[PDB]
Amino acid sequence: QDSRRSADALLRLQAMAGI
Amino acid sequence: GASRSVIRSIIKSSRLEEDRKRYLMTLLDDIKGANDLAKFHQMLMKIIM
Repeated sequence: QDSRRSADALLRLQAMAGI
Repeated sequence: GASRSVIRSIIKSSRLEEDRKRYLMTLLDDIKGANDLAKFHQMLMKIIM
């Protein structure tokens, strides 16, 4: 759950970077 | 690998708008582990540039 939350944060970050 | 504190300082020292900075800091608290923190730092660089 901690890792999935971390994975989702990276996905949200990726979207901000437009990657 | 940069520590959590170093990464936060980088966000704070960037020229991004305040709300963008605040959301990045919120995302940082959800990051878990050295590997994901390193990936966070890498993507952050693309945004800062």
